[PDB]
Amino acid sequence: AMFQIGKMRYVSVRDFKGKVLIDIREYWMDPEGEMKPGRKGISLNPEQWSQLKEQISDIDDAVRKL
Amino acid sequence: AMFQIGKMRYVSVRDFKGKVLIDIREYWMDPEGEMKPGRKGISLNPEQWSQLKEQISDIDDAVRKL
Amino acid sequence: YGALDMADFEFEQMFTDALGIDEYGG
Repeated sequence: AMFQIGKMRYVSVRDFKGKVLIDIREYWMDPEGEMKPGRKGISLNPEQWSQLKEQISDIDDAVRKL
Repeated sequence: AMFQIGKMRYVSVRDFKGKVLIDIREYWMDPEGEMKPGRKGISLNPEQWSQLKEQISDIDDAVRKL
Repeated sequence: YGALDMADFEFEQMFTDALGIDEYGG
């Protein structure tokens, strides 16, 4: 699965080894026609996924404080 | 502005030159005792940040579907 | 495929780093 959160920024979500590969990274175009991640990005650990969502309320609040 | 979202992974919402950036990066402890931001991570702006939260309804579905 | 496969082999690089560390404890 490939979601999008911004221009040239897609979220890679697929089966990998023995876990769900959730990688949020910039997506560049392949010479052929596909798209793949670059360098700027971070993978969302299954455990981090929950913590991040829960911290969103505080994170978002900090954004409005700046 | 330092929100822990996992182990060695912290979301830092800092204003950079007049731009509130939600930098989701890793932090490794130096020999001194301070956590320094690693090279692996991504700086999301409020715009992409909003989309990320909105895309959760889609991403979470793929994560909850093992 | 040129970049597709290239930016795939390096997926496990962060998989065994970011996608594998929170389940280590807590």
